[PDB]
Amino acid sequence: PTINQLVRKGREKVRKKSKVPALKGAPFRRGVCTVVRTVTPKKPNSALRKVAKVRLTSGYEVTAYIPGEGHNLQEHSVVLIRGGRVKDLPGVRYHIVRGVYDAAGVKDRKKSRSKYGTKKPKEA
Amino acid sequence: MLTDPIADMLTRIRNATRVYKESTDVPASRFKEEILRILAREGFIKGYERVDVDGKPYLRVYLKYGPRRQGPDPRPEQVIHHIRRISKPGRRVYVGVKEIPRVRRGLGIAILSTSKGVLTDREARKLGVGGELICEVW
RNA sequence: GGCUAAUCCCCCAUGUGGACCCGCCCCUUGGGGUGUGUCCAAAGGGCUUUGCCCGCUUCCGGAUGGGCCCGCGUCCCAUCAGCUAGUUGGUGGGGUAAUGGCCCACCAAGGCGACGACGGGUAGCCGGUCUGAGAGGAUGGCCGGCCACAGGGGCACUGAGACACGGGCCCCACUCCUACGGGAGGCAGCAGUUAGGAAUCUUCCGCAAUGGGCGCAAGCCUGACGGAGCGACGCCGCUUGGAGGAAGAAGCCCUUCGGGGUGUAAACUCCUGAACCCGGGACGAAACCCCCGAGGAGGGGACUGACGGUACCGGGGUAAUAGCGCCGGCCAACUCCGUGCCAGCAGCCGCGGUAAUACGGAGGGCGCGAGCGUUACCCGGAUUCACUGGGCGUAAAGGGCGUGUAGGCGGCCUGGGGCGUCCCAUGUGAAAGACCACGGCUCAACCGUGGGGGAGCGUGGGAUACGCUCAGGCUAGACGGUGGGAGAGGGUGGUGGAAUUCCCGGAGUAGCGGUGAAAUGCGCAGAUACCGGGAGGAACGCCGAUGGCGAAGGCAGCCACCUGGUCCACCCGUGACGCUGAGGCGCGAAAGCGUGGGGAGCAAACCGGAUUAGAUACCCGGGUAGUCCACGCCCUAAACGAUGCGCGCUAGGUCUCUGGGUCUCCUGGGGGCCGAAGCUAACGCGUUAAGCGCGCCGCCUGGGGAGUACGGCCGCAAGGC
RNA sequence: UUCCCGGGCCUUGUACACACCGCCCGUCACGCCAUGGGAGCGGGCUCUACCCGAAGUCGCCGGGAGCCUACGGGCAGGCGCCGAGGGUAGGGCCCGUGACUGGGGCGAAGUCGUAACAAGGUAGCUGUACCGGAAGGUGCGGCUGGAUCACUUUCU
Ligand SMILES: [K+]
Ligand SMILES: [K+]
Ligand SMILES: [K+]
Ligand SMILES: [K+]
Ligand SMILES: [K+]
Ligand SMILES: [K+]
Ligand SMILES: [K+]
Ligand SMILES: [K+]
Ligand SMILES: [K+]
Ligand SMILES: [K+]
Ligand SMILES: [K+]
Ligand SMILES: [K+]
Ligand SMILES: [K+]
Ligand SMILES: [K+]
Ligand SMILES: [K+]
Ligand SMILES: [Mg+2]
Ligand SMILES: [Mg+2]
Ligand SMILES: [Mg+2]
Ligand SMILES: [Mg+2]
Ligand SMILES: [Mg+2]
Ligand SMILES: [Mg+2]
Ligand SMILES: [Mg+2]
Ligand SMILES: [Mg+2]
Ligand SMILES: [Mg+2]
Ligand SMILES: [Mg+2]
Ligand SMILES: [Mg+2]
Ligand SMILES: [Mg+2]
Ligand SMILES: [Mg+2]
Ligand SMILES: [Mg+2]
Ligand SMILES: [Mg+2]
Ligand SMILES: [Mg+2]
Ligand SMILES: [Mg+2]
Ligand SMILES: [Mg+2]
Ligand SMILES: [Mg+2]
Ligand SMILES: [Mg+2]
Ligand SMILES: [Mg+2]
Ligand SMILES: [Mg+2]
Ligand SMILES: [Mg+2]
Ligand SMILES: [Mg+2]
Ligand SMILES: [Mg+2]
Ligand SMILES: [Mg+2]
Ligand SMILES: [Mg+2]
Ligand SMILES: [Mg+2]
Ligand SMILES: [Mg+2]
Ligand SMILES: [Mg+2]
Ligand SMILES: [Mg+2]
Ligand SMILES: [Mg+2]
Ligand SMILES: [Mg+2]
Ligand SMILES: [Mg+2]
Ligand SMILES: [Mg+2]
Ligand SMILES: [Mg+2]
Ligand SMILES: [Mg+2]
Ligand SMILES: [Mg+2]
Ligand SMILES: [Mg+2]
Ligand SMILES: [Mg+2]
Ligand SMILES: [Mg+2]
Ligand SMILES: [Mg+2]
Ligand SMILES: [Mg+2]
Ligand SMILES: [Mg+2]
Ligand SMILES: [Mg+2]
Ligand SMILES: [Mg+2]
Ligand SMILES: [Mg+2]
Ligand SMILES: [Mg+2]
Ligand SMILES: [Mg+2]
Ligand SMILES: [Mg+2]
Ligand SMILES: [Mg+2]
Ligand SMILES: [Mg+2]
Ligand SMILES: [Mg+2]
Ligand SMILES: [Mg+2]
Ligand SMILES: [Mg+2]
Ligand SMILES: [Mg+2]
Ligand SMILES: [Mg+2]
Ligand SMILES: [Mg+2]
Ligand SMILES: [Mg+2]
Ligand SMILES: [Mg+2]
Ligand SMILES: [Mg+2]
Ligand SMILES: [Mg+2]
Ligand SMILES: [Mg+2]
Ligand SMILES: [Mg+2]
Ligand SMILES: [Mg+2]
Ligand SMILES: [Mg+2]
Ligand SMILES: [Mg+2]
Ligand SMILES: [Mg+2]
Ligand SMILES: [Mg+2]
Ligand SMILES: [Mg+2]
Ligand SMILES: [Mg+2]
Ligand SMILES: [Mg+2]
Ligand SMILES: [Mg+2]
Ligand SMILES: [Mg+2]
Ligand SMILES: [Mg+2]
Ligand SMILES: [Mg+2]
Ligand SMILES: [Mg+2]
Ligand SMILES: [Mg+2]
Ligand SMILES: [Mg+2]
Ligand SMILES: [Mg+2]
Ligand SMILES: [Mg+2]
Ligand SMILES: [Mg+2]
Ligand SMILES: [Mg+2]
Ligand SMILES: [Mg+2]
Ligand SMILES: [Mg+2]
Ligand SMILES: [Mg+2]
Ligand SMILES: [Mg+2]
Ligand SMILES: [Mg+2]
Ligand SMILES: [Mg+2]
Ligand SMILES: [Mg+2]
Ligand SMILES: [Mg+2]
Ligand SMILES: [Mg+2]
Ligand SMILES: [Mg+2]
Ligand SMILES: [Mg+2]
Ligand SMILES: [Mg+2]
Repeated sequence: PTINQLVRKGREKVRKKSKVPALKGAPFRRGVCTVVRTVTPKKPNSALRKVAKVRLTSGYEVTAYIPGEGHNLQEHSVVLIRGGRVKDLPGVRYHIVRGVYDAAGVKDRKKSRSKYGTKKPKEA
Repeated sequence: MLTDPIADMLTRIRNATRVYKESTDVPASRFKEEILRILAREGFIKGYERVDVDGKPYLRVYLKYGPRRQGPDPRPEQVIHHIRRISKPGRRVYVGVKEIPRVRRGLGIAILSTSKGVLTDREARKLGVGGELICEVW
């Protein structure tokens, strides 16, 4: 474009939309579960994966994945959630942190405990 | 009409150099003549002269080239590789003494215009004067 | 209701002076000087008391701090376009330290606005911080500067100073007391509590230091501050040992069963000695004060330490926390077993359905370390909003075309000015921070000192090449004169031939029509075919094309009239009068709409016949709107050369339209083709550029959703932007 | 050597590359989300007109209805302008809910068909008009992004 055009209209600054509506620049969000379900994946894969309907203190209600080999989640269970999405499972914009509140960490995982929220096992 | 007589000249030079022409004709002016004086002093051209075509004044600029080369495409290396106008109509480029650029690590020159007249980059640097930056040539 | 003191209030005098009206002088907005008239001062107290100290009154000036005015800069939405009513300005008043429409009367109708007003959304701004090569982008916590607020709203007093966080008044909500009439309360001060929340501290020590208020002083107050505590929240510093140690213990893991791996790693040997135990114990602290001197200068003496028995010094002195992510590719580090599209991993490409280096475990390995990953957010890579630093022939993107307002841009020469631009000097650019050098805590972090800088603007001076402006001039751009030329350029009116269809007439017979093949249909009221005559509409065969005209749409028999655009020649005239062009305006194929007319052929819909599994279609027979004309609307498109306009430069060859010429050929303009250089991702473009450059307009930033939803504008409607 | 099957060479078109037993369109039906219109009913803001209007400055009265007085006046008190706020009516905007209802996306793949890519079987695209279970069909006109020298006939 001509210089004068840039003098008049000028360049446009691109915006960015949040993929995590926990609002408040939220690192995490606390919420109470609604249901506990099993969702069928899209075309690329086949499996039974554990998700949950969660109402949030922010006022939002969204689905959240449940990592780990096994878990315990009831209807009214209290759960802290974090950002990040799940690609093979459309509609899930959030992850559930384990080891927090009513969500217990996975049992007997000795490789990576940190992300799955397990304490260091007893010594030899 | 001609929007930028300077740019017209320089572009004609670029063209003529691309086709390895002998000389080229440019409309006569004091500015242009001075710029060509700077061009001749640093040896980017064989030289110039005042000529008359039809009933109108012109300037014959004799180009400059290198020796014949080897392999395919016998065309000799351009003495002037790249030349481009900087200041333009609608955007004027003005630089102070400390704003004066340095072309190709000194391997090339910059043509400016000050109140002391048309100068090179090193000339304007030594005289310590800023002005309009007309174009870059290397 | 009553007594009473004073630096409380008042009255009179004193007029160094100042204040006000009027006059004069100078200066120039209300600055200063001066004259008469008028008006104005006041506080005492303590002494080491008859001399000093503190304080008071008036005026001038300085210093400090601040008010008001102005130039410039200051986010997002144009689906917010008109906004303003004391609003804009003036006269006269009120108010204030002072201008102001701050406030009030009267008069006028002005003021703001695509250079983004008003409206909506959002946000304390800055010194700086983070990132980045740079430009820039984002951010405004801590420290510092300014602003605003003090439960929500509003108002004044006091006073130098407030529209006043721990002052006052009222209204509103809430809490508390109430004898129910009424009052009390305002932690966005320190700490602490509650609630919210992913989440942020001790209801601590101290007036020693610094600073602040009062006081002659002693001194008092000070959650300002100086300190400590809690929190790996961040940065920095340090320890968990150092050395000697077998081809190499065990255990474990691979294994070609030979061996290899963990690995000098450990045991062990020796040495050092974080932690802890004692001893000594700091800088920060010398002033205010007292003495001499003079209550000055100078000299001398004395008191005072929250941190804190802490920093540190000296002596003794134990081998004494390691964890976390990852190991398919990006990306550095591999094997065994388990699992079998299950369980699950994931940032992207993806892994897993029997032997997975991707899941789970194990061995081993890599990265980092008192930390390591995850999520969220910012810059980056990203030249992906491109000033540096991009694009629009086919990937996203040329506006349908023209006219032309604002705006942007400016041919050659001479001169003035010196707004832009450039230079010197000066003022500002606070401190901290950032950069450099030295130094203080054993170093670093941190701190100190000093040095170095800096864009931007103000002021004074200087330069005049370019830009600008004024003065004058030139003629290559452009316009015009004269003389020629072509063309389906456009409007009005008239007119001609061929053919289709219908009517009339003659002649004439058994079918014509139509398909892949048939049938519907027409025909004994006599068709098809032939001839003659008439009617009427619509389109113009050969010429005619690879052609021409127009700005685009588009334009085709011929005559006349009205009229636009354009090419060439003669160098004749004017003298830069130019290019572009947001908005506006006009034009704008076909379809469609309104009114009226006209209607041969054609033909959506539709009435039918075939074909087919079905045929709401392709084939066939009919047939309305429409097609046409008049006027008024509708603004769309593959409105395409998928290439905005104007100018300059850059090999040619070939075909053609048209104009001129010394007419084999040269030249000017237009339309095609092959192609130098060059450009292009390729195809391809290539003097008709998409090449080399310039000026200006429009437009693009992944696909789908969707040219949809909603809003606004235009239209009768359909719809369009 | 026209046609049926297999095959070869050259060329042309392609939206095919597990390669025409290919790809691919849409109505309807099933699964899952978000969204528009929207009567009606709540809530909020703003604007105009009228009306009520506390505190407080300012303004007037301040008198044989009050108090102090050096008689000059002052205070109290009263009235009034403005005014926070409140009410009425009207207008507009935002926000919540909302019966009914429009279309959309993704997915699991069912249904009627063959639309589009080879002349995709009537070349396609297109703006517009009308009609049709649907893709679509046809009329007017336009474009080359159209092949080629000149009955019909689905799907995987
Ligand atoms: K006097
Ligand atoms: K004092
Ligand atoms: K002294
Ligand atoms: K040890
Ligand atoms: K496998
Ligand atoms: K593995
Ligand atoms: K693994
Ligand atoms: K990013
Ligand atoms: K277009
Ligand atoms: K033509
Ligand atoms: K090439
Ligand atoms: K329309
Ligand atoms: K052969
Ligand atoms: K193609
Ligand atoms: K009285
Ligand atoms: Mg799978
Ligand atoms: Mg993420
Ligand atoms: Mg009394
Ligand atoms: Mg006197
Ligand atoms: Mg006097
Ligand atoms: Mg007196
Ligand atoms: Mg006002
Ligand atoms: Mg006045
Ligand atoms: Mg005044
Ligand atoms: Mg805010
Ligand atoms: Mg703020
Ligand atoms: Mg960058
Ligand atoms: Mg940097
Ligand atoms: Mg804070
Ligand atoms: Mg509060
Ligand atoms: Mg005071
Ligand atoms: Mg204040
Ligand atoms: Mg106060
Ligand atoms: Mg308080
Ligand atoms: Mg909580
Ligand atoms: Mg103190
Ligand atoms: Mg002090
Ligand atoms: Mg071993
Ligand atoms: Mg060792
Ligand atoms: Mg020792
Ligand atoms: Mg020892
Ligand atoms: Mg003495
Ligand atoms: Mg002394
Ligand atoms: Mg590797
Ligand atoms: Mg399993
Ligand atoms: Mg993992
Ligand atoms: Mg396996
Ligand atoms: Mg991985
Ligand atoms: Mg960038
Ligand atoms: Mg650019
Ligand atoms: Mg690009
Ligand atoms: Mg395109
Ligand atoms: Mg165009
Ligand atoms: Mg124009
Ligand atoms: Mg103009
Ligand atoms: Mg010029
Ligand atoms: Mg100009
Ligand atoms: Mg100047
Ligand atoms: Mg300076
Ligand atoms: Mg500084
Ligand atoms: Mg040092
Ligand atoms: Mg410094
Ligand atoms: Mg100056
Ligand atoms: Mg001069
Ligand atoms: Mg002139
Ligand atoms: Mg003529
Ligand atoms: Mg004509
Ligand atoms: Mg008829
Ligand atoms: Mg007869
Ligand atoms: Mg019959
Ligand atoms: Mg008969
Ligand atoms: Mg007949
Ligand atoms: Mg033309
Ligand atoms: Mg055309
Ligand atoms: Mg002449
Ligand atoms: Mg003349
Ligand atoms: Mg039209
Ligand atoms: Mg029409
Ligand atoms: Mg009509
Ligand atoms: Mg009609
Ligand atoms: Mg039938
Ligand atoms: Mg038909
Ligand atoms: Mg017919
Ligand atoms: Mg020619
Ligand atoms: Mg030509
Ligand atoms: Mg040619
Ligand atoms: Mg070519
Ligand atoms: Mg080439
Ligand atoms: Mg190629
Ligand atoms: Mg667009
Ligand atoms: Mg998108
Ligand atoms: Mg999008
Ligand atoms: Mg539309
Ligand atoms: Mg064959
Ligand atoms: Mg052969
Ligand atoms: Mg081939
Ligand atoms: Mg087939
Ligand atoms: Mg009233
Ligand atoms: Mg009142
Ligand atoms: Mg009163
Ligand atoms: Mg709703
Ligand atoms: Mg079709
Ligand atoms: Mg079709
Ligand atoms: Mg087909
Ligand atoms: Mg057909
Ligand atoms: Mg077809
Ligand atoms: Mg087609
Ligand atoms: Mg159509
Ligand atoms: Mg039909
Ligand atoms: Mg057609």
